[PDB]
Amino acid sequence: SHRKFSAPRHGSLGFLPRKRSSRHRGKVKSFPKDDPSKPVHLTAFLGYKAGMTHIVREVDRPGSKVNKKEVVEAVTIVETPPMVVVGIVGYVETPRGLRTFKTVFAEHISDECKRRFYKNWHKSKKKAFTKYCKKWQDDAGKRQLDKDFSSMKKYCQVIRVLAHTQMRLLPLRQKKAHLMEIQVNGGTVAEKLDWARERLEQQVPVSQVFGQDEMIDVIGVTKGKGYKGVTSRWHTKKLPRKTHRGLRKVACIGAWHPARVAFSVARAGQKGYHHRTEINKKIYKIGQGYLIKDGKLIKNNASTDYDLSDKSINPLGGFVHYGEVTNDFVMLKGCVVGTKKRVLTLRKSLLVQTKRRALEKIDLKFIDTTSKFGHGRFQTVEEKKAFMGPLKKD
Amino acid sequence: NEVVTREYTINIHKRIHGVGFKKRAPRALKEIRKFAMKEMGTPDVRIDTRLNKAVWAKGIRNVPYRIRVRLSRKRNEDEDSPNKLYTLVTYVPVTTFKNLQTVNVDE
Amino acid sequence: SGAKFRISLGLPVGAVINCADNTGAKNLYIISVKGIKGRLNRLPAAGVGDMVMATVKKGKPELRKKVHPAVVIRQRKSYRRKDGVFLYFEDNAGVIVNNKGEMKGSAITGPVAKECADLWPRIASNAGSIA
Amino acid sequence: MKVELCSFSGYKIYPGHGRRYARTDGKVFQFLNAKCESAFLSKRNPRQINWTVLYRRKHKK
RNA sequence: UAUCCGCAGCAGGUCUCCAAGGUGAACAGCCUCUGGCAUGUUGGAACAAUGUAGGUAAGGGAAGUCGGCAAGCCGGAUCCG
RNA sequence: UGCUUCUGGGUCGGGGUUUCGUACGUAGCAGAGCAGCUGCUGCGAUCUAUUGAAAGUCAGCCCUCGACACAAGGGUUUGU
Ligand SMILES: [Mg+2]
Ligand SMILES: [Mg+2]
Ligand SMILES: [Mg+2]
Ligand SMILES: [Mg+2]
Ligand SMILES: [Mg+2]
Ligand SMILES: [Mg+2]
Ligand SMILES: [Mg+2]
Ligand SMILES: [Mg+2]
Ligand SMILES: [Mg+2]
Ligand SMILES: [Mg+2]
Ligand SMILES: [Mg+2]
Ligand SMILES: [Mg+2]
Repeated sequence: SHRKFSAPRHGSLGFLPRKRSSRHRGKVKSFPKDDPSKPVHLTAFLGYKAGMTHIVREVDRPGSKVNKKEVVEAVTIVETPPMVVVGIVGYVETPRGLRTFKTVFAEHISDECKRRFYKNWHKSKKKAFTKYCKKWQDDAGKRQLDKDFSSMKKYCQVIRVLAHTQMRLLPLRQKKAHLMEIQVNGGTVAEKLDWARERLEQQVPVSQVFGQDEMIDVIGVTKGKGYKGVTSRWHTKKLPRKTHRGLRKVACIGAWHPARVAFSVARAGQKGYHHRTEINKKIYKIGQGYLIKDGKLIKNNASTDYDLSDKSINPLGGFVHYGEVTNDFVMLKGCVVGTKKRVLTLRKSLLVQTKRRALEKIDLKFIDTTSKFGHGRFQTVEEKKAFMGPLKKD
Repeated sequence: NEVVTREYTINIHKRIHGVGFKKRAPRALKEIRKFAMKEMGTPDVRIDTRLNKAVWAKGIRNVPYRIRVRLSRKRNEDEDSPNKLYTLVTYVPVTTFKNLQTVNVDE
Repeated sequence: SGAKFRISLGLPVGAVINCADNTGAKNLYIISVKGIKGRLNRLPAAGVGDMVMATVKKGKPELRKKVHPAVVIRQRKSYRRKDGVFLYFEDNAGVIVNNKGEMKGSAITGPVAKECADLWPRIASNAGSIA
Repeated sequence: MKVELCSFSGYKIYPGHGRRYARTDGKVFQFLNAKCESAFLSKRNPRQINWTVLYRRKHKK
């Protein structure tokens, strides 16, 4: 007989293979589509999650209850040093899909990227690309190289540049860099190839990829949570207290006559550490890193034009479990996937965005930098000491 | 070079944080032995009864947060034993664990 | 014009709240909350500024044993104003109105939440204090 | 944004933190955190608790 | 809780004597001395799900359920009543 | 994920942060009062000063560039 009282499904079947990700960093499943009209540029970049923070701004949307009021909005900090480019890959489109035509690497590759090529760097003799790098200083090697470039120019359709992160500019424990392919979008294949090969082997910052007050997509792996039951992986209702053989279960696993149990019935297993992507995450700020000039270290990242203090983005005691954000960073709205210290892919929006909340201009008024390692009361150490006075230890 | 005595302070709070009440002192001894065999390169570590009493002084679930110990690596007297060197671990009663570096105490 | 945002609602069906007016009632017993679509095994609950159906459990006889429309004035559950503050009152209290927002009494004892005062202009006029 | 003072400890409350508590007789208070909240609800005099500002100012510390 | 009966070194059963200190109305419960013992037919490493035995939960307060089942509230003494 | 660019991680120590709430001792003509000796000496819960003090703080917090030792090792396989 039928289910007497209807009720919607628990969970979504669109994320069904609810298994551990085969990858640690998110892979861009689809890059933004190309058009030759726009100038050439990049479409994705890679950062690291640091922590979350308060923000105070003034809303500007007519007809709202909070028009020209001031609201607080949680934000996510993604520390993001400039990448460095090490290679170019061309793709040719086929009736069977899209296959790699040819790959060209740079003359000099840092040990940061070399570490990615070994699963035991301590024991290795570090021979990656040692015989390849001689193709660059040889006349025959370089003429074969430009033959490769011309072949890519006249046979390939989409161009992806290889870039890796700089792990020595981060407080993280690992020294093995992250390597990625980023699609070059813009003009024709010749222009894209010239652009990629004229800044091959050098650095690319974040402000050249993403602009302030823009809505992007975030890709990454969620937090792992181990083996979990149906009542927490699928959020089914708990059974009453009187149940004999356990109450954190789902009672009916299926009807009789379909003599199997379907793919759609909630079962216990791995929760979290899945690969996810979230769309429409808006950028409030692109802050530069600590820099040096005249022997004085300028650091006032979190300084707004309504505050005029010299506090940096780092709260007192640093970001918990992560460290200190000394180089460039971006500030997205809300929460992103993944835990602290997690690598995190950022990409341009796919769909065109013409809507009011997509075209609001963001002007910040206050950035809270109280200690997150407990209930913090003071924004800066100077403020703390001025309020408290001299201590015994002083 | 081989026969040598040094002294350290051990953060038992850190090394046994998170364990059950009835297993704290035994794991305190296990962690002390592991620390001794990691510092002095020998698998044979023996602990004085005075140090055992010091670790067990406050009971089974309340253990001192830090202990000052002396590690003495010395050659094994019983020649037929496979191990050439052993490490005696002794208790050092202190008043404050402040600014106490590891000290190369000499003979 | 501007609509009310979502708030941390904390008054399910069956909640008994105080009556902050001079109509003669002393308790409201919430029987249902207007505007609720519902879900399986999901108690319809009301936040501040919401209009509910209630009944009087203690009060003068002529206004007992029947259903009255009411508006929730204060709640003990702390709710988040979009300014970033979390506000909660000492008691859960409401007033009895008609179907179109006119209040049956003439004065309100105690403060009135800003959301309710904005949504119901007749409640705000008789509200002595606010927020 | 304006910065307001904790009704119990006298500390300085920033926009994101704290809670605000209105009584039946009006007289809205604001509290920095749940420690101050619980002390206020338990009806303790701030002049007697060492870590607040009223105590420090009345003892000239 | 191993010399008896129960197929067994079986959480069952099997008639009596003696009986310290403190708290406390008390041979109640809790801590100790005389006397006894080695955790009850094994140990080591971790701390997933589901369990068994305990706890705590904002706002509401039986709306749950056949049914307040279960848990929770109350608790001693003195003075009123 | 890490495992010699005098570099590295590791331990300990030191700062930052943060939790609770003002330590022991000493001094007080502060202290309901009581005892003794002719104002002093004793008992006395509590209070005041030293004292936002003392204690804890990554084991899954943040920086150290202080001290100490250690790290160029071991084993099993893989051929176009
Ligand atoms: Mg149906
Ligand atoms: Mg049963
Ligand atoms: Mg925190
Ligand atoms: Mg139902
Ligand atoms: Mg046992
Ligand atoms: Mg045993
Ligand atoms: Mg036995
Ligand atoms: Mg509750
Ligand atoms: Mg409650
Ligand atoms: Mg019923
Ligand atoms: Mg029912
Ligand atoms: Mg019962």
